[PDB]
Order: sequence, then C-alpha cells, then structure tokens
Amino acid sequence: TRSAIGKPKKCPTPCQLQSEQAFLRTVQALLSNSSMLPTLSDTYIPQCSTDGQWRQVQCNGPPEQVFELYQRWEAQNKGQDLTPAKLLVKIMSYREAASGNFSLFIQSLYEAGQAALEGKRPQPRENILILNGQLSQYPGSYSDFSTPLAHF
Repeated sequence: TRSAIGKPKKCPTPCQLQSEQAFLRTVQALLSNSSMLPTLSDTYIPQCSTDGQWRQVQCNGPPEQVFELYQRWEAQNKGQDLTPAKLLVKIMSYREAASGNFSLFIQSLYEAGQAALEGKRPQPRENILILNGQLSQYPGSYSDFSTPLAHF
C-alpha cells in the first residue's frame, strides 16, 4: 500500500493489522521451543467479518485454515490410521522444517500439477490459504486479509 495522492486506497482495518500482528507472534513460537499448539485457551487470532469492523464474540483456538488442515489433509492413512496426535503432527513437520521439498504429484491442489503460482496468494487465499506452506515455516511477512466464520 503505497500510492500517489487522489487515489481511493483500501488501507486495512485496525482489526486485520492487529490480526497479522498477532499471527506473526504465534507462528514464531513454533521455532522457539518447538513445544506449542495447546489449542485449549491459546493462539488468539482476531475475528472481523466483512467491512473490517470488530465482530462481537471474539474467540480463540485455531484459525479457520488450521483445523481444516489438521483434519482433512492429515487424514487418509496419515493420521486416521496411526497417529491423530496433535503433538506429533506439530513435529512431523519437524522433518519438513529442515529440508522439506518432496517431489510428489498429489497435494492439496486439484491433482497438484507437478517455478509456478507466483501470485496465487490472493484469489486462492480467499478459498483455502501452495507456495505459502514453506512461507509459514520460513520467516514470512503477511497472510491474506480475510476472516470468515467457522466454529467448534
């Protein structure tokens, strides 16, 4: 967000610039103690619906990308058979945290295709979240400004 004068700019709401300000201060705890994901009363992320104003019932736990990643793509004989194991799912990415680049042909994308997706973090991030999968593990900068509704 840096433009000439006279242009209508959608600077983000004070909620979402606190949301990324708390999202960065939660994913950093993955690389400090490597003993995280309590998901009981922790990892607070703000919730703001459409126009960026504060939704009334601000809640915590996981965001609405996390429990759909922990359920529907830790399943199918990766966590459903052996280890649901939310402590171990945190540290099965510990192998992927060092030299994680596995050249497989089936991923979260539709048939996964196969360098690509240099600007997919705006339109597809309005749906799911796959170049950001290392960027959530590497030191990154910003997620996408969207907070829909889902609950446990």
